[PDB]
Amino acid sequence: DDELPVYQGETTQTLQDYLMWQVELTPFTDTDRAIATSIVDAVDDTGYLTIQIEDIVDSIGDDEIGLEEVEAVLKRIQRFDPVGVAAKDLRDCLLIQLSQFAKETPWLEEARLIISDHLDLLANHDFRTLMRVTRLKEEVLKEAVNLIQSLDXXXXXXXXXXXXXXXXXXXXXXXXXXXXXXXXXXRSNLQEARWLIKSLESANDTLLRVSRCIVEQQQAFFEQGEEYMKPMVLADIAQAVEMHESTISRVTTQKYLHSPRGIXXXXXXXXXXXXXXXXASSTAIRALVKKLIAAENPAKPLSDSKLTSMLSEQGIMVARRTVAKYRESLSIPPSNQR
Amino acid sequence: HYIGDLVQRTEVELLKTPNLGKKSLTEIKDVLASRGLSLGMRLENWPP
Repeated sequence: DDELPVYQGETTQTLQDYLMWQVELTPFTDTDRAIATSIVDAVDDTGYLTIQIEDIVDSIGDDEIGLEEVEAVLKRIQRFDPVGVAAKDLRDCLLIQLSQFAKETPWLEEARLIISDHLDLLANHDFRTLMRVTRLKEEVLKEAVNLIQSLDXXXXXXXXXXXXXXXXXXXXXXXXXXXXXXXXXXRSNLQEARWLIKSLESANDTLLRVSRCIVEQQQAFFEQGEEYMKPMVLADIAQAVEMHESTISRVTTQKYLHSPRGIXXXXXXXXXXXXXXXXASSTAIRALVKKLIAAENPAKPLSDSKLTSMLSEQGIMVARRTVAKYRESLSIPPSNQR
Repeated sequence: HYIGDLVQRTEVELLKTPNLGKKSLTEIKDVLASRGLSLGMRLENWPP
């Protein structure tokens, strides 16, 4: 309705909204505005990625309209407010961000064009042999690299994500004797509707009792003090109150339990039974696998088979494949550096 | 000479002169796409 501040909206501006605003105000032709609108949607909240170019060209359905037309227009779009916008590959991002250094920057212009244009793939590790490639030495190259490292990446300045999306918790786990104890914190027609409320008010009091109950059984199923969490099956919680698996997983999926470590509520009931006599499921396998891979490789061992042998020494019956596959995942440099 | 006197023209006005063709228009569109970006204004006046 009106005359009050109903949550009508804010109409904030994202990056694509703002870029399109910036396109509205620039001297594009009828067609070039179609290519521009075609590119600004391709852009991402991350900036740099304008995804595939030749799909931008082919998306228009031929009829002339070469590659060069989208290329020029593309450059000009890449030139709008947040300096380096879009482009591709980060290389051209840093070349567009480097396009304006005012040209009055000492030593930076040339060196920066050489480093940023080409050979930047080898600049990851360190200088080393690159120092011999560009003939530079001492701090001449190091100061240019200070500028290159001073650039930042793409957009993510427009952002428009003021919403942190907090957790709000649901049930509090007051820590007891090296464990956890639940408390669960935080005329006649409508009169007959009043009655439904009595039932809703009676169920509202038991809503906390379900959280404290399932929470108590969840604390009894997995040891808190132990590394990760003891392996459990939904059949235990389904054994206690005799509730269906999907229902319990739904309650733990919706609500989020706050313990002293982890905010992480439905992950405390999901585990494997390992299917082995000698033995914390995949939690400690992948967790402690990445932990053992954290301190290792004095220089560049890059050996996942040695880590698989170390896992087999612990009595987990490693397959040298599964263990290495789960260990090398999630950004793990293992086996990649070989 | 220079830029400005070139920078304000509609592509419909520039498209017809001898020897340009469709290619050179996109060529100058790419070259001048960088830096200036403009390819139009009414501006004000000129110092020279």
